[PDB]
Amino acid sequence: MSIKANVEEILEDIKKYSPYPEKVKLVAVTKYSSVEDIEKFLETGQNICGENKVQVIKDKIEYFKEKNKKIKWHFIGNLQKNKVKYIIDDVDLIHSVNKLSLAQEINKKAEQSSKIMDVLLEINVYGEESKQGYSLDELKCDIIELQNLKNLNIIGVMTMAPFTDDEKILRMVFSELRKIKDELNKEYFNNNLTELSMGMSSDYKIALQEGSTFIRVGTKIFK
Repeated sequence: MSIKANVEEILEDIKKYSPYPEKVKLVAVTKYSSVEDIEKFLETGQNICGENKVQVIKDKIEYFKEKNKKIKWHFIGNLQKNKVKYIIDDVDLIHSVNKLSLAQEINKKAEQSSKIMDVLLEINVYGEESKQGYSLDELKCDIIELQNLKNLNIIGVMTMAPFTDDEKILRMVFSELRKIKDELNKEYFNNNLTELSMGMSSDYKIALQEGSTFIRVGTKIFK
């Protein structure tokens, strides 16, 4: 296998399936990859790397600083409020803002570092009892408090569909998140929401067709 060839194939899929290929970013999911394999990914010409554990990304960030390698770090896992301090200075995008108290902690830490953190709002579109994302009603209730957090830059929304082969269910999930973004863009964000983070290795071609701008692909790149 060839990491370069795998990345190349995904970029071809982006051109083939996205309604707007120029907006789509590949997020390499590096949560199970050694720093040697990540370095191999960087050598493809891509450098967006997504991790889901705070301790793991913390140590990888320090490693690639010392190796003087340029990486756009995305945090795509569950973020505990008291762990925000460990990533606030080095992560470029937090995908998983699922509640107001977390957004408020991110805002407070960003302000202390004199920066604005880009975030996505995580929305539980399919209604799974392993709930972490927003319901739509909860988000609507939070919206103005959220928009007043001046050291957050809310640029989009995120979901994770359950694993399934049913293409109809996947399209329903992905299209529902797109509809939510479009609605939020009319009613509250004045079109400032530009991103849709959805889709992983087994379903990203569907997610691309439904308008995904961040596909979080692990196995298809590295395995």
